[PDB]
Amino acid sequence: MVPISPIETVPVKLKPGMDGPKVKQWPLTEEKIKALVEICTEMEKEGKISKIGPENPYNTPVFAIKKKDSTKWRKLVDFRELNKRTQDFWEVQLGIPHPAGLKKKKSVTVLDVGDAYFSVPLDEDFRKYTAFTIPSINNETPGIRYQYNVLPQGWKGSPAIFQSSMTKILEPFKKQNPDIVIYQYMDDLYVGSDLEIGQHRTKIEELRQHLLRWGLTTPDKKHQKEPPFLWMGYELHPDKWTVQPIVLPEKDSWTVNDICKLVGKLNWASQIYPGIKVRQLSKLLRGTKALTEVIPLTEEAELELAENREILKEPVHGVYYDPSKDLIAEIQKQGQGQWTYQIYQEPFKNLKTGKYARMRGAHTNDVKQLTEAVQKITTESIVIWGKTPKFKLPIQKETWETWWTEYWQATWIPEWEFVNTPPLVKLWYQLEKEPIVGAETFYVDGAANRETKLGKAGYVTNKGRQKVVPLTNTTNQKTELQAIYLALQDSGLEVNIVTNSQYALGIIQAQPDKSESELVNQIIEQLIKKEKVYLAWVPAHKGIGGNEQVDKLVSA
Amino acid sequence: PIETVPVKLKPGMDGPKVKQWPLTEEKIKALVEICTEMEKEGKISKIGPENPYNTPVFAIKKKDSTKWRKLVDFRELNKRTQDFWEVQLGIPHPAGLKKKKSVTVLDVGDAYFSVPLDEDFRKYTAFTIPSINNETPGIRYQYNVLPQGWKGSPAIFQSSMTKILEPFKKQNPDIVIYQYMDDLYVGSDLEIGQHRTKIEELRQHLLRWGLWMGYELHPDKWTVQPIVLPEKDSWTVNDIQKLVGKLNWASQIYPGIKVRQLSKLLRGTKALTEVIPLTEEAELELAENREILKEPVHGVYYDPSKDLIAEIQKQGQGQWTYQIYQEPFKNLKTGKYARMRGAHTNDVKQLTEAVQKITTESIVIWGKTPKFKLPIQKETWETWWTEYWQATWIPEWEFVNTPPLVKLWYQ
DNA sequence: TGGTCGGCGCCCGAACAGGGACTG
DNA sequence: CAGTCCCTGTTCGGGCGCCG
Ligand SMILES: Nc1ncnc2c1ncn2[C@H]1C[C@H](O)[C@@H](COP(=O)(O)OP(=O)(O)OP(=O)(O)O)O1
Ligand SMILES: OC[C@H]1O[C@@](CO)(O[C@H]2O[C@H](CO)[C@@H](O)[C@H](O)[C@H]2O)[C@@H](O)[C@@H]1O
Ligand SMILES: [Mg+2]
Ligand SMILES: [Mg+2]
Repeated sequence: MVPISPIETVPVKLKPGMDGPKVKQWPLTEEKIKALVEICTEMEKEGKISKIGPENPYNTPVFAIKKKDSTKWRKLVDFRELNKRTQDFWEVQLGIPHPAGLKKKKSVTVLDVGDAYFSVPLDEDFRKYTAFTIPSINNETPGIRYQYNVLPQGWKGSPAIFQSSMTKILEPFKKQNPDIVIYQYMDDLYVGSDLEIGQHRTKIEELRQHLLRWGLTTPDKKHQKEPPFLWMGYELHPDKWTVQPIVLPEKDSWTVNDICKLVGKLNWASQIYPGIKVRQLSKLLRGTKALTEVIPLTEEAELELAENREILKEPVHGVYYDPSKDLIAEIQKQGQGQWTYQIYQEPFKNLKTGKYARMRGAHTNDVKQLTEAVQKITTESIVIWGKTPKFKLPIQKETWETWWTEYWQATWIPEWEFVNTPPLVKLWYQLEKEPIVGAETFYVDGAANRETKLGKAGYVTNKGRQKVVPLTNTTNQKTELQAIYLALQDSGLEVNIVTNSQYALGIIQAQPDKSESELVNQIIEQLIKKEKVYLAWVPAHKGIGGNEQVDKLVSA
Repeated sequence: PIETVPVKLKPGMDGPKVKQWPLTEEKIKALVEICTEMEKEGKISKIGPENPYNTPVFAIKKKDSTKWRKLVDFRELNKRTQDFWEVQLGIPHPAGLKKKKSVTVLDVGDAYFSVPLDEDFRKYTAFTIPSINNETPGIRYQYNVLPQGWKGSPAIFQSSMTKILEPFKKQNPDIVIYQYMDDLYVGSDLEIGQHRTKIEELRQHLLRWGLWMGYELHPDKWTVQPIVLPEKDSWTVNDIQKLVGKLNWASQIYPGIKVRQLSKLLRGTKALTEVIPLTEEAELELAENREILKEPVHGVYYDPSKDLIAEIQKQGQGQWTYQIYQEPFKNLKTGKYARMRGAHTNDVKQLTEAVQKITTESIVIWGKTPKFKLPIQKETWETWWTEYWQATWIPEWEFVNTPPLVKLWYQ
């Protein structure tokens, strides 16, 4: 019985018919070797690591990196080949806690487990596969071979096993202390109570004893008795919280890798700082080859970046969650398919902010995008607070009623009220339900040759108006749109248009206000200028009326 | 200490791996309470991350119930067990159930908890319970008994179920009983009061074997929605153009449709609002057409091998149309739903109600659930559908976006 | 030096699905 | 009656940000 057992372990099979890793170690520089050898020798005395005779035919690389903001070093095993052959787990970490979720607490303690991975036993049968060979200052000295006795860093089963093991240990304490809040994220524990500060510390130490029984050690160095606490990248104060300060690179010449860091920082910032916009900065990253390549900033991404930095200039903060009061989400349209929102309970005291910029579809309008932002906010709220906020939306109640009742898809927004903050969201044009009396009727069609890419778009009308236009480098779809554009160009303020194009009718009936296609944008531009448009569809090649005549013209 | 029937997945198929979606605080609270009792009673037990299989879980309230019901989305598992509950231990379908004047549906799901489950299979019933704001990691469980909503549960329990049923069945030979997953469909031709009473008898009969159900269907009332052509004193060019397009599309279903004489009416290049008198030939062609649409399609018959497909269209003003079929244009049923819950205020609640009603009819008529083509955006449906779901099963669906060129189904 | 693991978020582009219209 | 080509929309894996 050379090694003792501390806490219940987790059976871990290999993927069937596969065997443990063998691969030679890295040419590690001696400077790193000094740090590694000292820590690794220490492990055996605890019982975390064990020596192995060459009976263990497994080799896996090893390396190390310094713990940030510390002199200590982190011991990390490149188990990429062992992961590949290790059984799959089901991750139990379903997301990240947000401070806006937290309720106000009288006393808050943040404590960190020490050597958390190294305090959890690895599976006994599985221990053999860990094996790695240590290196020396020269290549003369061989170095000892070691197998882990506990969870190691760089494996693919370590986080889930630790989180599940940690939860099992915590569960008895939380059952004895129903009124303590413990946010458990990896080894970081957030403990909050309404107990008075002296009584709270009694529970905190008592919890430390409970964790001690299972070999989990909470050092004083990471203990956080006094606010403001540092937790999950946030600064926690008794009544407010904020993100830990974010440094944005100042570079005069920007590479591709540069913009990525910038963008990713601004997304982290946008959870509290209102109105962050990344649209034009991300425009610089589309269709680029080298991560190293240098790229100049347009005057759009530059102007954007300027006001983005200025938003960060002033400190902002969020508040905590009061289950007694309602949740409220307000959304503003920011232009170019950009939307920002604020979630709050008391006016002007925000829980959090955010943005929805995703461009979805080749053709869309503001009402669809507003509906998308509402859904993203609703799901986000359910994660953080488990309920849907009341919505304040910059869209008239009648606009929304007109859209959803007439649309052919099921669509819905939860309980909401109108806020009169411009720019308001509206439908730019409305198609008539019935044909317009006394308006000219344009029968439109277009065709194109698959091989030549040549085509014609034209119309015929009841008054005798006619047009045919030749087109180059086109498609059948594009000429059917073109035909409609021609009828709109050449008509008065009220017009009936008859097409046989299902493609075109589907785009236009969804009332788009923006399109990737310039041709659709021009069609939109014309639709907005009309007083009345009636679009109707007939089947092609049925000998119908004007449709037959215009079909002959464009086919030629 | 009961024998456990062994179960296996379809060959070459691994277990379900489906992420748990976010849950509202009320549902999480209900699930934690339900699972605590189920663990105490040994129905489920906690499991580690070494199990690599997960199935989504959430809670529902059945119509008027007010009491939370745990519901597991086993669709992925059921697809990987499929051969088991069809090929081997399955149930035959009583063609007479749709003919009964009244059919009551009972939730016998609790019975399944009695029987235990094959130890080798329990790894596949894993489900994770989420926490608000991710305070805790996910609390994983697995099933030690026959789970509600799995398709092996009614098959494994069918031996036990028939013996419990058999005294009741002999006492009333006429009454018809069908079992689909957690549900028992009880169809009698009796008068209302006698029917309800016999259900109480079958309730007690279930009670002395170790649950109250009040959902009543009347499949004989169920009717269909014929394709209909408008009646007009006068016809404009637009009206005839709409009619020709509708008739031409309809001719993919009824091959006897003819548009020639109606097409003749639109030979020129005419203004849409111009009134067009009908000729005798068109009046007769239109008459013959309306008659044909009353008739059935030739050679439409259900095929047990093939899957059912359901299509739904939003017609506006609280009205919905659906078609059930297996082959394109060979429709086994077509219908309309109006004035459902959420009418004129919530499309998703109405679409949800529609999906449920259509699935119920398919279970009664054919003992299957169709795969739905849903007229909604994937993100809109997934955000809200669980909020309005009141059934213990969950059909398969996909999402479609068809703008409607012509209103064939509605008028 | 360059190098590990899991989670979540964004934005990207490529690879893939599928529905119509037209070509033989 | 297949087989393409358009065109659209989805999915998935890549990079970055953030947390252990
Ligand atoms: N860069 C990383 N690579 C792999 N695993 C990591 C990494 N960073 C953290 N982890 C994992 C392993 C750790 O056991 C666990 C917690 O990390 P952390 O608390 O910061 O240090 P630690 O608990 O190992 O030592 P200590 O608490 O004394 O600082 O999360
Ligand atoms: O809605 C699609 C979405 O649902 C998931 C899980 O909820 O898949 C489920 O629904 C599918 C369509 O009915 C089924 O085929 C599948 O088996 C079932 O798990 C997700 O996989 C998917 O993103
Ligand atoms: Mg630690
Ligand atoms: Mg044509």
